Amino acid sequence: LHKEPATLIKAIDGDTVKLMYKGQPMVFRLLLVDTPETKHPKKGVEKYGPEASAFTKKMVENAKKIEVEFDKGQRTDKYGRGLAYIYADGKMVNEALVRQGLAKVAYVYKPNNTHEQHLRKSEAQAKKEKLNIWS
Repeated sequence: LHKEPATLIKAIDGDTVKLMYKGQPMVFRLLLVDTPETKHPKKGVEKYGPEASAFTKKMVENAKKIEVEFDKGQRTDKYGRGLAYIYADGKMVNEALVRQGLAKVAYVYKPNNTHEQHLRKSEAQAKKEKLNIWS
């Protein structure tokens, strides 16, 4: 896998950010994580939804460099969103959310599962520290 440059357009939610990638605006879904959401009616603004959402936003908005990293499998989901690991100055946003107790590791679909073990290891530590979702 390799990293490629992207430019922030808009953070949309804890798990979704809109970026300029190869000169086209695109919506990106963070691979392998489930954050509580502020969107979609049903549950509405699920608890820790505003917080997961503010974390992703500050993280990408304050970065000097954003990079995207596609995994080995499909690069788009059925809604046309890019499926990627997103990095802000070197730091993986997907892991940071999980490390902070602001996301769980989602259900996994090979072969888009390269950082799966790393993420589960961060999730295990957040649960052991009983942070946010895990308190």
